[PDB]
Amino acid sequence: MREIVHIQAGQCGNQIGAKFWEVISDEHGIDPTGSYHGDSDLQLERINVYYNEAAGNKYVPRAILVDLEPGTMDSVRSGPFGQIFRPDNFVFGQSGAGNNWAKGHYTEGAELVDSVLDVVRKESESCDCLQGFQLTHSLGGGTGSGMGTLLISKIREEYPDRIMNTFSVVPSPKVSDTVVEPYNATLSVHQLVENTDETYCIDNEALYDICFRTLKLTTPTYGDLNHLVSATMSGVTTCLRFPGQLNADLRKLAVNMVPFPRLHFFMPGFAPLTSRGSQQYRALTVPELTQQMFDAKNMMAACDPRHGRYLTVAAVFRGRMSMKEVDEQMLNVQNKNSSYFVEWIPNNVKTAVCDIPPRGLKMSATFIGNSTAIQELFKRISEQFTAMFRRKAFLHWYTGEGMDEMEFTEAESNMNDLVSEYQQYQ
Amino acid sequence: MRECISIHVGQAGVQIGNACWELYCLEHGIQPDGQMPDSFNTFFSETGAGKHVPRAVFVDLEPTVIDEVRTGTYRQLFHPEQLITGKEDAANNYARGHYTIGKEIIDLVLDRIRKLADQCTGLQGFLVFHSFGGGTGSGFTSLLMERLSVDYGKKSKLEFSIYPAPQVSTAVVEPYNSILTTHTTLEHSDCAFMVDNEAIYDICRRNLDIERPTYTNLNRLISQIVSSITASLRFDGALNVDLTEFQTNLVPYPRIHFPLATYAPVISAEKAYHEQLSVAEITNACFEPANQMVKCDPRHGKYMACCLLYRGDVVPKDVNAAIATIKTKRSIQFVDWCPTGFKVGINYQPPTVVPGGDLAKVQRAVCMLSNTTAIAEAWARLDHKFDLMYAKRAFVHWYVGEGMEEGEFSEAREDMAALEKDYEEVGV
Amino acid sequence: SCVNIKVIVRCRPLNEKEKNDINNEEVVRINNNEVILTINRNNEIYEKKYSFDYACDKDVDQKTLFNNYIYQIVDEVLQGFNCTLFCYGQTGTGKTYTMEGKTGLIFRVTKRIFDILNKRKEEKIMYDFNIKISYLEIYNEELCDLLSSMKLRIYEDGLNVDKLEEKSINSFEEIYYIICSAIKKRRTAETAYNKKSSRSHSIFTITLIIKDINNVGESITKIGKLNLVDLAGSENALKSSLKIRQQESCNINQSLLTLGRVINSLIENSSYIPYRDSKLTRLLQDSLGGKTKTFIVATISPSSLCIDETLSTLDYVFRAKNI
Ligand SMILES: Nc1nc2c(ncn2[C@@H]2O[C@H](COP(=O)(O)CP(=O)(O)OP(=O)(O)O)[C@@H](O)[C@H]2O)c(=O)[nH]1
Ligand SMILES: Nc1nc2c(ncn2[C@@H]2O[C@H](COP(=O)(O)OP(=O)(O)OP(=O)(O)O)[C@@H](O)[C@H]2O)c(=O)[nH]1
Ligand SMILES: [Mg+2]
Ligand SMILES: [Mg+2]
Repeated sequence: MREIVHIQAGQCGNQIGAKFWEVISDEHGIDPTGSYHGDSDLQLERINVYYNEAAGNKYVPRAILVDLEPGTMDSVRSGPFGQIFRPDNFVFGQSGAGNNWAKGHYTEGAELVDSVLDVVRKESESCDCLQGFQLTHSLGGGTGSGMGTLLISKIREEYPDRIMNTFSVVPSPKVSDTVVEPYNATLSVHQLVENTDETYCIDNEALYDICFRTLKLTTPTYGDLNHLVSATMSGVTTCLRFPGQLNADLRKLAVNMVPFPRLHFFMPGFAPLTSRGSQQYRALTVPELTQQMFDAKNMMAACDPRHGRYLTVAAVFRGRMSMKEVDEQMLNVQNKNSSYFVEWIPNNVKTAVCDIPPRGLKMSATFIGNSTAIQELFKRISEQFTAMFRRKAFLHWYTGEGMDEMEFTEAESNMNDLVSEYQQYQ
Repeated sequence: MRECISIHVGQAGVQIGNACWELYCLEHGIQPDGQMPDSFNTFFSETGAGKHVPRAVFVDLEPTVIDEVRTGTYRQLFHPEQLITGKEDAANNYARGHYTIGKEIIDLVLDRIRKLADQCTGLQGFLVFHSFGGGTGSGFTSLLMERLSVDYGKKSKLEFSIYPAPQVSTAVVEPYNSILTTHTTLEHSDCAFMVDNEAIYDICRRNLDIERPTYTNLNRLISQIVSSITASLRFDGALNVDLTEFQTNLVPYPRIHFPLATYAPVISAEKAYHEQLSVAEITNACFEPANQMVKCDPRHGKYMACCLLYRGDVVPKDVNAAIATIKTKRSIQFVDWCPTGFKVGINYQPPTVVPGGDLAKVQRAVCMLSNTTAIAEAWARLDHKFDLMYAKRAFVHWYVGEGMEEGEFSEAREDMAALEKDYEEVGV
Repeated sequence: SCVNIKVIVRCRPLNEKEKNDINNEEVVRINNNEVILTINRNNEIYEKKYSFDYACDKDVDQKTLFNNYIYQIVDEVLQGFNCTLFCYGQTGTGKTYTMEGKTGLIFRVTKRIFDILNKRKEEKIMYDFNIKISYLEIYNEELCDLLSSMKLRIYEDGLNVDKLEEKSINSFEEIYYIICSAIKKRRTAETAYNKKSSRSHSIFTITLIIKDINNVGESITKIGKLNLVDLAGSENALKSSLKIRQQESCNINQSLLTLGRVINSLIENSSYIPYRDSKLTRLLQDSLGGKTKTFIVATISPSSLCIDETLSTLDYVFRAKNI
């Protein structure tokens, strides 16, 4: 019931996804081999949300791996749980997208998408009650951007009644990679705004900064960055598989999060966070989660919520708590911080409570914020873009693949309008 | 003899239900397996030797709510036919609950209800549980209520339902669901008992001394109201008052049908060591604004009517004296319309306490049902919240996409306004 | 000339089914700028009031309506101003014919325009008049230019559609026959109401290139960009009671909702952002506060039989002034 198909794409996507599946597999009692050897019947009652049940009590991730760089598939296969993923769902090409959206959208990507989409159809047709598609990728490149965009567009057209839930990594204003970062991001955002129903803007700069300052890691790696991302992803899809005092599915989440359908971009976060040393000082109660959760320093965005105000926020609390404590703290937050919320919404906080905490915690919380400060992300991307487009920098690499100049004009326009709309509510 | 069929709609509907059934079971001594190592048939039909089953239907568009029921200890009590689910929830969306998903569930549900009704003869009415802020608890229940008003019509349509609290809220489209729910409620229900959330927590922390109440604390208090309302159904009294007599003595005017309620004493087991729980003390407690389960304040209006149900070790002369004392308390005003406004009943059976509960076991208790102009405040708060959302059409697209017309929000708003107006005018 | 929004309601005579039914009682009274609808709901008698510029009752015909406002619109457009007019209305109104006739909106407009253009070119003596046309319809959120006999991407250099056909018109008759062909291409939804109900928003564009080739002004080119937009009326799910119903509940009802937000925002001078909410809005963004005359028309019958529908209609429409 309310099955989820997870489509990973690009190396970022496939690595985040690898960790995502590691985490949820532990949560459902699934060994690195795929067999179930868990703690509670609950783990099986909803195991089918993410896994296909198979002979031998093997639970196979209902997921697809995607890139134009074959080593990627073997890299996923080389890890624990890599042998659980269905051998058939590693779909790949032999080229790389060249860090070029057009190559991954109009050319090599087109061939890959038709192959991938057919795999998607089979996994989807095999479901009794599909809730949606979870997609994981980055804006920073070719496959995650181009393939991501083309594939998600086709999937939504074939499955318009299902949720298109995208978790994606957005480029840093400072910690850049390619010389065309803004082209790839802008060209994808252009369609992102029409194809995705729900978007989580995972900011790589912030992600690093959280690990560096909050968790106080001396030498954080992408694995550590992925730990926090996995906490978000696994944190969002909680009550679907972990019932409690106040339940909520993704449709419910969406209904109570986006008042103006275009504004479906969120800033993720997770609490509690701690260094190992700081564990000795934690006040492990609802007020601890509350005060950490609404602390701007722990928001996984380069945007700083104190900049503006929130349109809508939500939290899913998990574990050992009373409902009164949750309600009390949320009211106290809105009163305490009333200057940070939009006055048009008579209650800016959506809640849910799961009776099962993440493993190792007495309690926890998933935090989603539809903040007006998100305009900072997109504004900064636009500035990076217009600087290059105005000089036709690297334009030869994209128009050389058949793109029109008009495509850049349209993409820029959508981003600028997107930014203006967020600003409209400040 | 006489009987009721319960309907539980939405997660809260179902969990309130589960709590209510635990209490009903305890009051009669039925075990979770249906054995009982009479008036028991008011709810639990004998089905065969050694087996009794409660008459109820549980519904939620989400499989989980019912699975929680199916896997509980009472899995051996309820017949499997009584448990109905959808595949996807209403997502806190009235339109989805009424026009989109509830569209198929309703046939499954009416079948079961019809089958329960056909198996009995004393049916006096239905007891439905839902929340004005929900999806299934709004849209689906609205659908069901309309249908039942056709299938039965004449049987009592009684309901218990949660209204949005002054401050405590769980969702953000909650104001829309509540206005829409009212529109239907007003033309199909016979008697709707208003239930708060925040007020009840406040009762829990002050009267029951609970620092951190949960949904099971709220449900035990709700359960006490439910038990007392049906106490006359189930047990002999000195002054027997029928469920239809309550309704007869409830409504001063055809458009007035939302009683408010409380319960006393509500004391912790520790306070019970010292509290002087006399008939008069309990009676007096029931009129203090601080103890109402509805956040309203009677000192700012008039009572249209008031009915007290005494349970347990009470003597009619002391009861009459206590009420007579209340009649002199000028701080309590009644509409000019009803100089004979007080009603009273006395049941021989005291209320019971659910194991694990905070509520003290007492020899005397009072369940107070009342009809007052103070209810307008609840409505006013809702209208203000609704208008902000409505004015900018926030989240309206979520309802329109399920087939709801924009005009339905407008009309429901006008009906809500009319509702408040009527309760204001009858204040004389 | 510019976006002042004038609003008209056209009350219709009852049709034969409406007259035959026991609910043929008319409950609508129209005064020149206001509509009073007697509320008999729950027998609570109220003068429910709505306000209009043109509160036109059942006695008002097509020629009268033309003179009341269309006439005025056409004449301002032809001076070099844009205009966007849109229509809304009830099931059973036959607005799908009223919009054209042979005389309805498009043809009465077309006859007026060509009569005017013929007289004006005589005065100039051409006037380099040249009309471009298109039937850009929306079906399941897809564009459909019924002018052509696919990939209709919207772009804005400059707002236009990839492969949009722009036929160049010299005469009423060309339009007449083009329309006759174009209407055969209308795609439908099977509804309980009508098994062949149209299922689209439809933008008929009449764009006149005007060049003031007087002794002075020959260099001045103005464009009489007239949009006659037939909005799909909101669907009552019961009248469609299915896959298309859902597609069109969204495409129609959400689009109407959207246009609502747009208009309200326009009225509230809290504009621009809404221009991007839907392709319909974007396509009609030229109407949103620019040098475009605007006009809103809706058609209703008065019978008790159709009042819930009437009220929904009047709600949507009344908010054109009342938000
Ligand atoms: N948070 C994380 N970000 C990552 C990770 N790996 C890469 N990235 C970020 O994503 C961007 C690089 O993207 P990719 O390797 O995914 C490009 P992709 O393989 O999808 O397409 P190609 O253009 O064909 O390589 C950049 O911002 C990296 O800094 C990761 O494990 N975690
Ligand atoms: N009193 C009490 N409080 C609870 C319970 N569970 C949640 N609440 C309250 O009851 C409502 C909880 O809403 P839900 O049950 O999720 O609403 P719903 O009708 O199930 O809506 P959908 O499942 O979205 O259709 C809110 O009004 C809470 O304040 C319960 O068992 N009773
Ligand atoms: Mg790669
Ligand atoms: Mg539910």
